[PDB]
Amino acid sequence: VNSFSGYLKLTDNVYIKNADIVEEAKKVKPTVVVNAANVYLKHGGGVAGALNKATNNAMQVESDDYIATNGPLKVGGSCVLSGHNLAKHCLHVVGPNVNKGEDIQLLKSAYENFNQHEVLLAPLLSAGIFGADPIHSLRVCVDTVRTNVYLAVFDKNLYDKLVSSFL
Ligand SMILES: CC1(NS(=O)(=O)c2cnc3[nH]c(=O)[nH]c(=O)c3c2)CC1
Repeated sequence: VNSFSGYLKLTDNVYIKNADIVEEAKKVKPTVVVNAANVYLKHGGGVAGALNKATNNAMQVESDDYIATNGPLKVGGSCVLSGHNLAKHCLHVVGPNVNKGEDIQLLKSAYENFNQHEVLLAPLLSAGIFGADPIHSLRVCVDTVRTNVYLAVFDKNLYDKLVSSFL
């Protein structure tokens, strides 16, 4: 038993809710919250900008030190940093950005990072401003992640379409 509430159960291991990931994180304080990161960990907008704003920019300060030491992530890659006031840890995962021409096949590699963590609160990778079809992203998630994932979907309209079209 864990503290996630109100989720619809899609599969053995995937759950979905219409929620603001920032507010969900604030209340659950999960072990891991996933950020929809870019390779530079520049958290300017989308999920990343919202998470970072909720940390009062501490996420960005930590991220800038990480990049200065290690250089950029790979598309499809990830790193574990602090969860600040939102979670114990933040798993920064880089899904492909269709609006930059990145290969959508890398979405599966991005979701594979989730398998290193037993339980996660996460957004749909490559959705929103990253330009992928969220229905495709949900399918890849279900077919790739084997650990327990609680998906927060900000847009209520989108949430209903994802549920109603789920096979
Ligand atoms: C498919 C969807 N877009 S998104 O990329 O996942 C996203 C973008 N910005 C967000 N800002 C925020 O404050 N809370 C969020 O949950 C959030 C989620 C509708 C979820």
